[PDB]
Amino acid sequence: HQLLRYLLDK
Amino acid sequence: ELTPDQQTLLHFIMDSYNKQRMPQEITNKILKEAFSAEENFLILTEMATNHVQVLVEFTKKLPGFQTLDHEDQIALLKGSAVEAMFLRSAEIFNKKLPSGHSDLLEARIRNSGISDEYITPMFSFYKSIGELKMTQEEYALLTAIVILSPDRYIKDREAVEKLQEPLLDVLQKLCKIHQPENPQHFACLLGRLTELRTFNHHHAEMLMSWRVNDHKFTPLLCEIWDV
Ligand SMILES: O=C(O)c1ccc2nc(-c3ccc(Cl)cc3)n([C@H](C(=O)NC3CCCCC3)C3CCCCC3)c2c1
Ligand SMILES: O=C(O)c1ccc2nc(-c3ccc(Cl)cc3)n([C@H](C(=O)NC3CCCCC3)C3CCCCC3)c2c1
Repeated sequence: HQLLRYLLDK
Repeated sequence: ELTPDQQTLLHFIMDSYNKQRMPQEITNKILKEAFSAEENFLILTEMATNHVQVLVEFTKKLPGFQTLDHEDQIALLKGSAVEAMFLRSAEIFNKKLPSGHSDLLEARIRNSGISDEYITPMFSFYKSIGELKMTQEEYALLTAIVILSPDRYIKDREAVEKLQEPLLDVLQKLCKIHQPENPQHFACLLGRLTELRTFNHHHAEMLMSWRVNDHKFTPLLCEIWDV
């Protein structure tokens, strides 16, 4: 969700 | 005897793998924290949370991963989280520590709210991993392959199973250069990947245990482990 996509993108 | 597109690929995989540090602040707890199921569960959480932050960094520095689908990009990561952690745990666990530091570690692993019916297969896996005497390059490659696994709900598969391919081919060549005596090495390495996969069921079982018994996980871990 929120945290994973975040870590992936930035 | 590695090709140039093989040495560059290897060097790449090795560059990202060697970035995976673990803050001395978290690890120092193993030698300084109090011995209780809570403090040991606390260590596991902080460590496995840093591991996911670093695994994502290792995953995107992978050759071609970024040239994938944002749902396949996150499909893989969400899926490899458990396997990659236990693989890293097997690597660390199998390092030569000083006097009774390994006993200290094993004591913590035990008293961390996990029922032995999982602990037994865990150590069973660790020794088997320890027996293969794996090099740094083999752990890194194995980790890249476990991530680049076109299996278990990504849509594409063919593209996933196109980046993973030269990886395995490099893992093969490596098995001959360093362990030419044992030509079953490559088959045995892939063998531990099978035993690794079985950890998702056990991990689910342990999760619920900490869950029903009031042990809390970080929001990042809740996303990765599904809580
Ligand atoms: O960076 C990592 O990838 C890493 C990840 C997980 C670790 N778990 C322990 C550990 C396991 C059992 C005990 Cl008993 C204590 C720690 N260490 C050790 C460590 O960093 N100790 C510090 C060394 C620096 C001062 C603070 C402790 C190393 C250390 C080098 C050998 C391999 C394990 C870890 C290092
Ligand atoms: O530090 C070591 O040398 C080490 C070695 C083997 C390990 N096997 C487990 C384990 C047991 C159960 C589960 Cl479910 C998962 C792993 N852990 C845990 C951990 O945090 N691993 C890091 C995870 C991220 C990568 C680095 C190791 C906890 C276990 C409780 C006490 C503290 C260590 C281990 C830590």
